[PDB]
Amino acid sequence: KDKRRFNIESKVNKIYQNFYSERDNQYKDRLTALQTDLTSLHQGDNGQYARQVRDLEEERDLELVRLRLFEEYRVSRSGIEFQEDIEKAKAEHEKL
Amino acid sequence: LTAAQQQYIKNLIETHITDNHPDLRPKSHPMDFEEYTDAFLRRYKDHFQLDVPDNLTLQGYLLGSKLGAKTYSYKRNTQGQHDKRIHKRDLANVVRRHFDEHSIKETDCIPQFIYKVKNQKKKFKMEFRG
Amino acid sequence: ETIATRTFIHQDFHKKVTDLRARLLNRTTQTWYDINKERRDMDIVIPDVN
Amino acid sequence: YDFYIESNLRTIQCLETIVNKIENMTENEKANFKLPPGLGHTSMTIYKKVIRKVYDKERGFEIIDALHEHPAVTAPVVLKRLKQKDEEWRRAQREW
Amino acid sequence: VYEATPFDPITVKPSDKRRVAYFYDADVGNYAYGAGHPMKPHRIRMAHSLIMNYGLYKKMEIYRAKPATKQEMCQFHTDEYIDFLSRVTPDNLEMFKRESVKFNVGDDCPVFDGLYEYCSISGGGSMEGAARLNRGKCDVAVNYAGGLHHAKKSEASGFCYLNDIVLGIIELLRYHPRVLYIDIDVHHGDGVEEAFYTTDRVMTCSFHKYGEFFPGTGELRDIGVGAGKNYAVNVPLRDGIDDATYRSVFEPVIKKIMEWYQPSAVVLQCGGDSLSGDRLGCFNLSMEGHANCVNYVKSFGIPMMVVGGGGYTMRNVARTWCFETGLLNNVVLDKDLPYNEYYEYYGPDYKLSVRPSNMFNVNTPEYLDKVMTNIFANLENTKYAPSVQLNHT
Ligand SMILES: [K+]
Ligand SMILES: [K+]
Ligand SMILES: [Zn+2]
Repeated sequence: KDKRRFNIESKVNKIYQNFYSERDNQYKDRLTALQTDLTSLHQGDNGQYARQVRDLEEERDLELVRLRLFEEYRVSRSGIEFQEDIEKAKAEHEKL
Repeated sequence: LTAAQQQYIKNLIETHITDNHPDLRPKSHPMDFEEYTDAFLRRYKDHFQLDVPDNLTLQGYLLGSKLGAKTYSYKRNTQGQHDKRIHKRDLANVVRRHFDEHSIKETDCIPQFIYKVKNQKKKFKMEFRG
Repeated sequence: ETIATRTFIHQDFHKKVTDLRARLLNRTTQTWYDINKERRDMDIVIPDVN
Repeated sequence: YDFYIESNLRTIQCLETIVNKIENMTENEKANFKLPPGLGHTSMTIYKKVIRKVYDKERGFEIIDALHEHPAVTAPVVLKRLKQKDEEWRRAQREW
Repeated sequence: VYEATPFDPITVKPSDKRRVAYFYDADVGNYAYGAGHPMKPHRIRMAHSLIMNYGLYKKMEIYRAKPATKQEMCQFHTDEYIDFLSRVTPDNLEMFKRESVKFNVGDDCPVFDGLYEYCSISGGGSMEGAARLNRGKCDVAVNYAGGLHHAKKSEASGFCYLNDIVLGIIELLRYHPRVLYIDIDVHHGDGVEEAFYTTDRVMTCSFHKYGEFFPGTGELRDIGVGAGKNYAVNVPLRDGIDDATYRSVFEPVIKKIMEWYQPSAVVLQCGGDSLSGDRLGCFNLSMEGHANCVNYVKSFGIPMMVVGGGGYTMRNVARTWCFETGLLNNVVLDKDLPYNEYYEYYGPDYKLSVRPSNMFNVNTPEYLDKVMTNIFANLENTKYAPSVQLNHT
């Protein structure tokens, strides 16, 4: 079954060989990809810098929702305390 | 103390109190694509050039409520736009379907794997689709 | 207290965004120079002995 | 006193955001809701210790389970107990 | 080489202003060592309150820093230690009875719920402060959840479980030749000194109380081994030292270190068990006496990283930390505390003051003269060779 081993080595060597032969036009592709990434990061439209800014925004706003709900609860707490204390003062003054 | 609640509590503590070995951390199935970091999902959808929107992470999905409906995120993700993200389950189902239907036969899956593993440290190598 | 933490939320967002952009710029320009070096290293016909 | 009370007051904040969101969603989204460990925020330890403080050091496990699997049934029910002990404990504290 | 003087009014100099980055994480106060333990993270939270209500947040930038990762912890600690910290809970302690015995765990350093998360917060704040200081963003970087300076590379020691200052200085050293560390706790800063003992790139300087005390180390003759000889300064002191004494000892030591060692990144531990009224320390320092150290270390003008430490009477740490933070912003605060959610804890007159007692000072002009002369002598073998062009530190 060494034929399988020969096939696989031939294919991997084929990949190495193709890359080395095309190695000069498989190197301007890299550099155009890189130059466009650079010029698109400099503007803001980069497909990856525009996909994580939106998560940093999706996580900033849950913050403010939590802040507002918490302030609502805080005010409810203060009101409950104020109401109880006023009731106690008046009622027990009259009892006295 | 009634021969039922006893072993009930016993099972509870025997299942929740362990030595936190990394060998017992619950691992998800490989076919359930919702448990995939949501950057794997975006890279899959972006590589096979599928036609979906991006997903709502988890903060953008709990941001949806009558109070949350007044934040910039809701009003930028729910009005009439094309970038309207969606729930992770939808994108994950699209990805799962394109995974179970598009298919592969070896003789080119393996040699590519070997060339990839043997060149991990290399910056200049064969990009197997890019 | 709620006014102060409002300010804190917005300052933290600004920090994380500017870090994001500087880090992505640095990563791309790293990969460029590594590509350059690995390209020229395929041009050697006779290596060094030691 | 400050420790137990101000540790209750953060689980309150989290469960409050989650209930505000649950009240604005359909029935299939109610049967298709699940929360990761951490319930969607930074910490992964405080809410569990709160839950076994308020409920039981042994049966709080089942509540945390049903809190991860069924957030739509289980956590408008838990939030109404944290709010009860908040007021009880703050009563005792401003007494002493 | 020491003459005692009166203690002068602390006062901010206008020729230098900083860009303070303050690090806080609303989770930290939520952890508790146990029933009666003297260590209470809640005090950090309390200090935050005053910072908010004094209007002090409006001249600095307040950040949550991401928690530190396991492999950032293992830059100084071992794998077995950190793995133990990550796996141990108050519920399964019975299955770690060896490791607890082996890592110094159980009475002075117990295991509570949230130990690993608390450690993550401390370490993260310290390393992010250091990194932001390296990037030329801020000048001062404050992190009061960090400063657990008693922890060993493989052992829990003295209420501390993770040495975040070591990680911070390791990150500061990537871009700096020479880093100074000042430790004005009442205990000896022994974890950091044991960690950087055989090197010359970190100079540790402790001002502690030597006696029948804790930890038991840090003599006047412990000055470094190997190439680190003369790069470890100890100032042992006796009970009762007060503001005038302390200032006259503290200023010339630090000034000679700055002239000779020429460091150009200072870390400052601002522990608070060295205040009058503390429940473990035994000094007699005021709030102005404890803050004049900060003011002096700041009057030099090199990147500072201020951290927390001790302080076991919550009220006094809270007040002195808030006052110090106001001083880093060139602001001398007002003495009447504003109403805040902790408008207790501040009996009996509700002011920004820490009051000294009348207990007796057991330190006299000859013991101190001898100590400071020995130190000034040890501290002249630590300069830079004449041909070594610097960057004006
Ligand atoms: K010290
Ligand atoms: K040293
Ligand atoms: Zn101490």
